[PDB]
Amino acid sequence: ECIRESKSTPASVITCLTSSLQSFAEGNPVRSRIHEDIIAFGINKKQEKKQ
Amino acid sequence: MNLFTPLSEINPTTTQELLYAYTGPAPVAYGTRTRAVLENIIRPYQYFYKEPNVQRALDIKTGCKEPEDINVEGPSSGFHTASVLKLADNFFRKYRPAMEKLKYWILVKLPKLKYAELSKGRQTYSFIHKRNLPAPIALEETVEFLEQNLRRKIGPTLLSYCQAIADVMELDETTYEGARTYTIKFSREELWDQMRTLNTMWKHLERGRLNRRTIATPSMLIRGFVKIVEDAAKEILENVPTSGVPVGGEEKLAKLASKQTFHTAVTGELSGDQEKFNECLDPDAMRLMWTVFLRKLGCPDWIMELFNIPFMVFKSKLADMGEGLVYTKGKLTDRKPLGEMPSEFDDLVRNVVGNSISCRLGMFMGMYNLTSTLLALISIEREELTGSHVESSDDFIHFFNCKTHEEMFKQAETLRLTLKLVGINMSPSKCILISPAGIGEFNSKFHHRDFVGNVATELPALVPNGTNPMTDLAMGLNVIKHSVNTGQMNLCTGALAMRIFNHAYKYAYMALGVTRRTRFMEENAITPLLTNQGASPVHSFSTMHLDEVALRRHLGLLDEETLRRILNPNNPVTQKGDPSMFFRIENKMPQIMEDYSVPSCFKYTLSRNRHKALLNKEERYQRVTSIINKLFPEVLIQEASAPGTVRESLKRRLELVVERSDLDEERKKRILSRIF
Amino acid sequence: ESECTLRALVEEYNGACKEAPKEMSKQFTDYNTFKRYTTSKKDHAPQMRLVYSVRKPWPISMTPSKEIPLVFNGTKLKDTILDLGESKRTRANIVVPDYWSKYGSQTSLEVVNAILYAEDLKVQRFFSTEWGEIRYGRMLPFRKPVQACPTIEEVNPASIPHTLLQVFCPQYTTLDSKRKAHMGAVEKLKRVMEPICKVQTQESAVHIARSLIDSNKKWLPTVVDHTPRTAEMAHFLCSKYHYVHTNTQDLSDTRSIDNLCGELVKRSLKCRCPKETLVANLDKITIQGRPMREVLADHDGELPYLGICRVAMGLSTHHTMKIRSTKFSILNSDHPRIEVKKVFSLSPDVQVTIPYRRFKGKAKVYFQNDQIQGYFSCTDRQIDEIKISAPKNAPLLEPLLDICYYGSFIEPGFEQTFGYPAGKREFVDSFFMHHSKDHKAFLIHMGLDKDLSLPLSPELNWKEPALSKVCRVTELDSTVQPYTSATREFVLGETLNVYTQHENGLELLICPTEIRSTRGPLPPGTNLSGSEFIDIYQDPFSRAKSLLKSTILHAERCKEFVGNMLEEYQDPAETTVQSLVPINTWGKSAKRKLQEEITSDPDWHQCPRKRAKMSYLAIIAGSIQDRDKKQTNVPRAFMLRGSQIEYDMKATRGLVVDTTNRIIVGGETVLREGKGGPEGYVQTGVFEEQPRCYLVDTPDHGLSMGLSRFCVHSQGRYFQYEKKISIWEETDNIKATIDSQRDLKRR
RNA sequence: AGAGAAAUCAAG
RNA sequence: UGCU
RNA sequence: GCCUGUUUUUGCU
RNA sequence: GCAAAAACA
RNA sequence: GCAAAAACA
Repeated sequence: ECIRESKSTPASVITCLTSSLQSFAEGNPVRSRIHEDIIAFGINKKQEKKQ
Repeated sequence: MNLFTPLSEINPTTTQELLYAYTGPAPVAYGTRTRAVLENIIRPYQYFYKEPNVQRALDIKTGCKEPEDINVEGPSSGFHTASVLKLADNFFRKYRPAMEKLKYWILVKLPKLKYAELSKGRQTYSFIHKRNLPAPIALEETVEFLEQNLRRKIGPTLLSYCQAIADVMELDETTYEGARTYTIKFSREELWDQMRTLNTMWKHLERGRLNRRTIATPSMLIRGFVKIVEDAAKEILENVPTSGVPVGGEEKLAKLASKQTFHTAVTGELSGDQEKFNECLDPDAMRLMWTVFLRKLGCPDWIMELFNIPFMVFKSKLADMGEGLVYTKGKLTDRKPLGEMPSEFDDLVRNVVGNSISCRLGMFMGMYNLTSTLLALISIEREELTGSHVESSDDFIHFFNCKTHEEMFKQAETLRLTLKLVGINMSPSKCILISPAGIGEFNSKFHHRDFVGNVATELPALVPNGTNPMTDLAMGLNVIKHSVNTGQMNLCTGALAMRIFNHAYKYAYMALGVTRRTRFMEENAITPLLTNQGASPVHSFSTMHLDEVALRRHLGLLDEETLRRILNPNNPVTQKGDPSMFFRIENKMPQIMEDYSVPSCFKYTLSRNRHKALLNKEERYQRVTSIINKLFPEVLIQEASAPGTVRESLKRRLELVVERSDLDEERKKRILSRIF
Repeated sequence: ESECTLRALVEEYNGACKEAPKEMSKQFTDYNTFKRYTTSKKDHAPQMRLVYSVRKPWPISMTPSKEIPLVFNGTKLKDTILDLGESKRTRANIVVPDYWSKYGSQTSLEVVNAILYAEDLKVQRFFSTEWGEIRYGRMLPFRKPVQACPTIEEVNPASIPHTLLQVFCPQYTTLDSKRKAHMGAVEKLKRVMEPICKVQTQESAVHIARSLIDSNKKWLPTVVDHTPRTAEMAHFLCSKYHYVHTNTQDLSDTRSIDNLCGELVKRSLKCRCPKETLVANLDKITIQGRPMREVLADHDGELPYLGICRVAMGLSTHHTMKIRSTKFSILNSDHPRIEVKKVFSLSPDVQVTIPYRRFKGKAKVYFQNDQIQGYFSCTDRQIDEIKISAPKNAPLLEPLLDICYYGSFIEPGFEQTFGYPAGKREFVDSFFMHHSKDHKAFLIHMGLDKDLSLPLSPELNWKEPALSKVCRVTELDSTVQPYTSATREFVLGETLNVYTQHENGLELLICPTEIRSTRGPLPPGTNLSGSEFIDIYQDPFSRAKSLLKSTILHAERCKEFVGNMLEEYQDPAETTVQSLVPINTWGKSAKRKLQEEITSDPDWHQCPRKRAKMSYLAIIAGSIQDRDKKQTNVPRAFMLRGSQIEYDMKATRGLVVDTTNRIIVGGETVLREGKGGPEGYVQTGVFEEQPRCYLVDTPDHGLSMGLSRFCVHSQGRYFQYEKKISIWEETDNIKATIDSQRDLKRR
C-alpha cells in the first residue's frame, strides 16, 4: 500500500514490480510487457516529447 | 444540370452530392390537414378493384381478393390469402435460425419486457385529455387509469400492461380521477373508440417531397400491443439475409456489399421504391403471416391472440380528421367538416365517427415498419426468384444473376407479381433496372465502385447546438469526426467544416468583432485562452477527438493558475441547487453528501425564457428517485430488487447505514430518533 | 464530518415522505419504471435560440451566490430585481464566466488532475503515437465493428456490473457477485477512481468506470492489414485516399492465452474422447484468481486455439479459415466443404491416408491477403470466375495458389502424389514448393486469352501487359465483403474440431493437427493444480508447487495419488513426478515406508502434515529408478532434478514448511490452522431480516475472518454463508450422475 | 399590399 | 449597435 | 405544432 | 436511464 | 527520468 507518492515515479509502477515478482517466482525472469510499463521505462517518451 | 455531369475525372455518382438544395429552407405545412387525411383514407378503397369503385369497397371488412382481381397496371390494395399462407410457410421453412431466435425471444426476452419501454416515445395521443402529450405523461396517466379502474396494481412487465388493457375493455363503465378534482366518464364504446383513434397532424421540415404529407400518432392503449409485435419482428429480421431495416450505418453498407456479387453472364441490379405503401397493406395479411409463424413454431393460443390484437385494432382504426375542408364563396375562406356540403370525398361520409373517420383497409401510418418488411420478405421466398433481395420498409434493391436476359426479365416480373400478391406495389416510375450490375441506390446510398460519400447530408448538423460552449464544441467536432470516419467528408471538407463550425460557434457566443462580451474582456484585461472566448483554435483535423481544456493544458496554452479557476468544482456559475452524494473508495464512510458544481465554469445553463398536476407528480417521482439513488448505490449499476415498499426499504437501508457509520451508540440513537 | 451525511439523508427521507405521501406506497422494484419519468427537461430546437439567448440581457441562470459581485468595474454581473422564485432564480450576465476565468477562487491541482484524467489520457495517447508518413492510394474499404476507445482492462459484459459493484459499493454485495467480478479490473478501477470519485457524483463516476472497462464496438470502414485496434484515431490515420503508417504492438495477453489453450488442446487430444477432458480441465484452471471460463469469455480473439476453447465453453469464435497468409470466407455455398479420405497405396506396408477438402456444388468464397482483396466462384473442383482488387504490378502467386489449395482446383496434388506420401505437413509443403517453382497448373486450369483488357498476366502479375491473358479473371467491379446475418452457432467435434452449422450439414472452421504454432509463455498467474495437466509448466518449482497444492488441500486426490504411486498404477501426474525426482534408487524404500504408514494409520488422510509426508513418499516412490544399482534407504530430503530446491520429508525447510500455525508450500501459505476457507462456503439462506450471526462489512471481510457463520447485505436482503461440509463440489457430482445415467443407457 | 403554394401569416 |  | 423504425453524435443523471 | 441534435425510410 | 554545457529515452 502506497505511503508517499512522487510525481517523478507514479505509484502505478508497483503493478510492474508485482508482475515481475510473480513472473520471477514462476521461473520466468523475463516477462511480456504490460500497460503500466508504458510510464515505467519511458517507452516512446522521446517521440512524445519531440511531437 | 450539365455542370453536374462530369465526363473525364469523376463520374456523376460522385457528383450526386450536388443534387441537394440543403442549407436552404425546408418546406413547411400551413393549413388544414383534412384534405390530405381524407386522401389517405380514400386511396386504399380506390385501389382494391381494377376499376375504381369506392362505394363497393367501403363495405369490405377483410381485404382479400382473387388472383384475377389483382391489378398489374396500377396499385393493388388487398392480398391473396392462399398466397400469404404459402409464402409464410416457405419463409418459415427457410431461415430456421431466425425462427429459433423468435422462439428464444418469446420464451426468454418477452416476459422480461417492461412497459416503461413505452416511455421512450415522442408526442403521444392521450385518450383522457384528447390531445398530444409526451409519452411519459400519457404512459403514467394510462397506468393510473388502469390501476383505478381494475382496483389493482399493474406489474412492471409489458405482458401485465397488455393484460390490464384487455381487462379494462371488459368493463361497462370506466372513470378517471386526476388532480387539476375533475372526473371524466368512458363507456365501453367510447373507450373502444379512443383506443382505435389515431391523431393526425402535419409533418413539418421534411425535405425531398413536393407535396406535404400527414403523420399520425396512436394512443397508449395500443402502443404497448404494437411493441411486442415490433420487437418480435426485429428479432426475426436481425437473422435473415434479405432484411435491411434492422441494420444501419456502416453495417447496412457491409450487408449490401456482401450481396454485390455479379459473376454470371447477365447480372442485373434493380433498385426501386414501393408506391402507395402504408395504405395498400391490409393488417389482416400481417395477422395471417404472424399466425402462420406462430403455428409452425408450436406456440400456444395466448401468444397468437396477443400478436393479433394490434392488427385488428388497426383494422378498426379511426383516423382523426383535421379542422375541416376549406370552402370559399367568393374570396372568403371557411373550414367545414366532411359531410356539411358536397366535395370530392362524399363517398366517405358514412365512415365519419364524430371528428374521426374509419378505414378498414391499409395501415394509414408507419407503425408496422418491421412487420411490413417481414410481409415483403415472405413474398420473395419462392422457387422462381433466385436473386438477392434487400428490403427495409418500402425501399428495396435486388441483384440478379441470370444466364439470359429473358430469364432476368421473367424473374423481375415474378418479383413484381409476388410483391403484388401481398399488397405491395412497385412504383413503376421509381424502379430502375440496370442489366449489367454495378450501379444502384438503396436508402439514398449510391454506389458505382464503392458506396460514395454523400456530402450535404451532414450539413444540417453543422450548426452549434446551443447548450453551452463546451458541449457545443465537443459534439460539433465529434459529428465532423464521424462524418470523416464514415467517408462522407475527406481531409479538405472535414477541415473546412471545422473552420466554418468554429467561426459560427465563436459568433454565436459573442466572441467575434466588438460585442459586449469582447468589450468587457478588453476593458478588464481578460485574455481569452479559449475558443469560445475568441482565442485561436487549438483543435486540428487530427485532434477533433481531443478535449479543448486538456489539449490546451498539454500544449501550454492554458496555464495551471487559470486551470485552477476554470475547473473549480465550487464555482457559482454552475453550482447545483441541492447537495449530491459522492463515493469514497476504501474509506470508513463510503458515501459523503455535499454541495457540488459542474467543474467547468463554461458549462452554464441558459434560461429558456418561458396536465400541470402530472408535472408536479413527475417532480415527486424525481425526488423519490433521487433519495433512492442516494440511499441505494447499487441500483445505479443493477436493477432494483429490494423487497417491500419504498418507505420501508429506505427506512431499513438508512438504519443499516447508521449502524455502520462508526459513531457512538447514543449518537446513532439520536439520529434514528428523528427518522419518520 | 461523517454525521452530516446521515443528517442530510434523514432530512431528505423525511421531506420526501412528507412532500410525497404517495410514490412510496409503491414497491421498491417500481423504481425501474418511475426513474424514467423525468419530463420538463424536454426542449425543441435549442440551436434556433442560441444567438438570441446569448444576447439576452440576463442569459445565464445560476443559484444565488455571494462570490459574484453585483457590479464589477461598472458592469452589472448579476440581476436580483425579479426573484420570482428566489431559489435558482437569480440571473447572471453572459460575461460572468469570463469574469470568473480571472479574479476567482482556485482549487487544488490534485482536483484539476482528477477532473481531466481521461481527457489527459487521450491527449497523451495522441501525442505518443508515431506520426508516420502518408501513403496515398486507392483503397477498398472493409466495414467491421471496432472498439471506440481503449480500455484499461477487457471484461466480459456479464461481469461488468459485478466489477462495478466491487469497485464502488462492496458493502452491498454477495460472495457470488464477488466471484463473478474481475478482481484485476477491480483493483485498477479503484486505483483510478480514488481521486476521481472526489470530484464526480456517484452515477458520473460509475459510468466513467464502466466506459473505462466497456468495449463499445462501432462499425466503421477500415483498411485490411491496417486495423488501428481502436477507432480513436481513424480520422487521422485512415481514409479512402491515405493511411498513416504506425508501429504499435498488441501489448495484450491474448497470445499467452492462446499458448495455454494450445497446450490444453494438444494434451487433451492424446487421451480418450478429448472433448469432455478439455471441458473438465477448462473448469478447473484459474488464471490469476479468475476461472478459465470467465477469462475465455473476456478475450474474444481471432486465434484458433482460443476459439476452440471458447467453443468448448459454449461461446463464439471469430476465427476465419486461413491458408498460409490468405484468409478465406465463404459468402454462400450449396453444401459444406466435404473431405475425401484419399488413401495412397504406394507401398503395401507403407500407406498413408491423407485427406483433403473440396467443394460440392456451387460456392462463392471471399479471399483477402495483404492488399489483395476479392472473391471467386467455383463449382465442385472447377473455378468459374475470379475477381481481384489488387494494386498494380503486384505478384499474385501466393494468393492464387492459396485459392487453388483451398478449393483443391489444380490436380497435381491432393488425389495424386507428384512423386511416397508421408504426413499432412510434408505433403502440403511439397505441394506449395512444387507449385511455386512450377505455377502452370493455374494457367492450364483457367485458360488463356489474347484480350488486353483482362488484367491478370500469365506470370501471375496484376495489370502487367502481355501477349496473352488469364481467362475468366476480371477486376472487382463492386465492393465485396463477408457478412453473416444469422447469429452463427458453433459445434465442437469429439476430436475437438470446431464446426459451423451450415444448412446442409456442418462446415469445418477450426481443425487441430495442422494448426502450427510454437510454444510460448503461459499467462501470469496460471493455476494448474486442479487440472490433470500439471506438466504444462516448464518450471520444476511451479510443477512441484502445483502438485503439492493439489495433494495437500484435498484428501481424495491424496488418496488416489498415493494409491497409484504405491501400486504403480497410471496417474495423471506421472510425468511431473518423473521429472521432479532425479534418477535414484529409493523407490523400494519409499514404497515400504508407504506400506507401514498406511497400515499403522488407516485414518491418515485427514491431517495435512500426514498428507505432506505421504505425498513426499509417493513422489519418491513413483520416480524413475536406476537398474544397475542396489536399492538404498529413502533419504530425509532430496533435491529436485536440475535445481537447487530442497524437498524435505519433515517439512522443516525448503519447498514445504509445516509450522504449527500454518503450512507453507513454495513460499505460499496453503493452509491456515483456524482462519481459512480451503473447503469453501455455501450460501444457506436468504432473509429480509438479519439472521442470528455476525454481519460482515464486505464479502472479502468475511472471507478473511473465517467465521463459522456470517451474513452479507444486498438490496435489503441478508445472505448468511456458513460452511461447506461435503467433500465434493456440485460440478463433479453432476458429472458423476450424468455419466452414471449414460453408463446405464449403453446396454 | 406582400410572403407563399394545394392554404396559412400579415393581431387580440 | 461590429462573423468577411 | 413536432408519428413510427433503424443508425449516429454529444451531454447529464 | 434520460435529454438534445442529425441522416435515412 | 538519467545526465550536465547535450547525448539516451
